[PDB]
Amino acid sequence: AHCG
Amino acid sequence: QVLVPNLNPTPENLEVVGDGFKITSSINLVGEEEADENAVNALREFLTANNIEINSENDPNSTTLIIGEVDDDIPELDEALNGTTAENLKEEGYALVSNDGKIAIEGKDGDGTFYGVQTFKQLVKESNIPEVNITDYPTVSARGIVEGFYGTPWTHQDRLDQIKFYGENKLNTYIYAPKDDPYHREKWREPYPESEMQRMQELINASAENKVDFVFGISPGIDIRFDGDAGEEDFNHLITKAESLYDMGVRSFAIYWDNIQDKSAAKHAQVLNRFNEEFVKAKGDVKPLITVPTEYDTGAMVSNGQPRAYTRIFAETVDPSIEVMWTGPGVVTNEIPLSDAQLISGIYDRNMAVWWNYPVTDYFKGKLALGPMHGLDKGLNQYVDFFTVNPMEHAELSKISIHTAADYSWNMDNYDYDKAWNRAIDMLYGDLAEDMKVFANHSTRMDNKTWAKSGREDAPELRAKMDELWNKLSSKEDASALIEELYGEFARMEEACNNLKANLPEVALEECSRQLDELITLAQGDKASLDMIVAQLNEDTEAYESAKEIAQNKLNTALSSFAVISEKVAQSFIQEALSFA
Ligand SMILES: *[C@@H]1O[C@H](CO)[C@@H](O)[C@H](O)[C@H]1NC(C)=O
Repeated sequence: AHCG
Repeated sequence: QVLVPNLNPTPENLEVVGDGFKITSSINLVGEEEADENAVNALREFLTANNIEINSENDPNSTTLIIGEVDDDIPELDEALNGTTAENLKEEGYALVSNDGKIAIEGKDGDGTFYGVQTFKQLVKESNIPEVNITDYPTVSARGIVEGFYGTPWTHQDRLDQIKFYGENKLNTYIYAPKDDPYHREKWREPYPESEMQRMQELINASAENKVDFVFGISPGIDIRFDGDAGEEDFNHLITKAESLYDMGVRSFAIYWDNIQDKSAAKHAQVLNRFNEEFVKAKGDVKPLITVPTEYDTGAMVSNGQPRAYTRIFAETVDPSIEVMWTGPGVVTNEIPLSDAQLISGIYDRNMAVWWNYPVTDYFKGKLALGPMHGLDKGLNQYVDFFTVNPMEHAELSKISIHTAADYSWNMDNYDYDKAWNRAIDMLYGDLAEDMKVFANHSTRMDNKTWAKSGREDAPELRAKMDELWNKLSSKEDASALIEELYGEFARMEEACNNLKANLPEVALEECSRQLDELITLAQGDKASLDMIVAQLNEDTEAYESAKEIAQNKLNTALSSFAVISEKVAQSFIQEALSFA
């Protein structure tokens, strides 16, 4: 859904 | 006396040498048959749009425009530059002289001549041009955008508009890598359907037209096989895919390893080297291969000043000619200080490329990122030669941040983030600039309160007055002057956002309309919050109880809104006011  | 208008990027060397003059309604064009085809076309569109005919024969009573490259033998150009030359400048540089009814552009190369025309286009308002001597050239050789965010990929019209925008701001790079394009990553082996290839051809053509290096990205780290027949076959899928885009005119390639489970450093680097030798070098006219390793922020790359396992092996193996990108100290981080680029450039024994995750908002989609390049060291060019920003899924409002990235990458040591931010909004928003600054001022700081934090703080001057007021109250000082100052600020917040809602074009409005409604709500809530302070000072409880419900009402709306804005300023003020004194 995104990085990190 | 004609003044130098807003320029972007800020040219390296500019002096005014005259009063300025008005360009005649018909001009002598000189050197267009030898000059860079794309430069000349850009110049023709501009002239057509501003109703300037081109003479078919020389007319001594009409302005004369001479254009050409250093490496064209055109003496009328050397004569008109009047001792100024582009000969000695770095690639993409140019010289521009406007004096005594003549404008001369000499590019170090064609890219240079095109950029010279862009500056020419920016200097003319209503046919008037200042008389100036310019020599100009970039700090960083590669400057642009990586479309590499998560969420709704840009449309075809979004990207064509973006590409025209890059050329106008001397950005020379666009990396196609949308995470949610199934053919980029999820299904990287599959060829693009015929109709998508027609859209591709259009983007490539527009890129060439605007001197943008269209980089075709591929992300096969999801499921790529490395060994035996399977690794052969998977490797040949990269070749086939790059070939079919080469055959349409693509001359830059990227192979990305970011956000994948497989951490086979050696195999990743060997694929790169093999592609670099059997494709990039073999073709001979293809630009250096770009990559991102699976470890791509300092935090994930380095432990106690020493490279991690993946990074060490990857750096050891990857060919020196390949550009390697990293995002800086974290994935989304406040700063890239010089010392961070020094460390990482050291591990790779090469100049690095930056993948800057701002203004991307895929990690916190409720907020717009509308601030300037901020926290990037102005000496980064000692260790960085390739600079790219990851924009938002909102292409139009990404323009504000990109505008400032154009200034920082072209003339980095002169870069003033506040001045650059102001100029971006002034140039992009026109009659509405003042009001847009008021709104955008509250939407520069990205903070998901976990691991993503970056950008200039939200409206710092207002936060300072608010902070100051709580001191004047807890310190029993006369605050009445500060409260009138603050009432004024909140009224203008409301005024500006109502004006934008009424007057912004669809293309901007369709991207931020929900955040305007949010800031109006908060402004109204800050106003009631002051009414609460006023009523508390007057020991007037009726007015206090009434203001308090309105304050809670506006706050309740913001916390349940999808829209996020001014979290730590306009929003916090209402939360502060609801905490006694
Ligand atoms: C990692 O982080 C960001 C933010 O969610 C995302 O935009 C980007 O695609 C990811 N990849 C890289 C190389 O930053």
